[PDB]
Amino acid sequence: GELEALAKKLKALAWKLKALSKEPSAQELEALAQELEALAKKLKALAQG
Amino acid sequence: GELEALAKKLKALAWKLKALSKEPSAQELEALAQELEALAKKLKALAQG
Repeated sequence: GELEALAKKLKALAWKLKALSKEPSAQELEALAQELEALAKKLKALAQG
Repeated sequence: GELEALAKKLKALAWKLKALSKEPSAQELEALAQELEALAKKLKALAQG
């Protein structure tokens, strides 16, 4: 369900980070970092719900 | 480098979440949520560094 969709976004983000590791800079990294934090907040809400 | 190692942990976490979506419960989910937050904090530090 919604967790299946979130696992997809997390697999997409791991791929962003694999690419980022060959083309790094602060902006993109702190960008992906905040993407993970948003997904973690959604997961937390599903845990509470 | 260290970013290559982190991309590996993120691909591992996406796999945890894919499995979790068929066997969910609050503990494990809030567990994985805090795992993402720790990885995001490491990424942020690399961005700053």
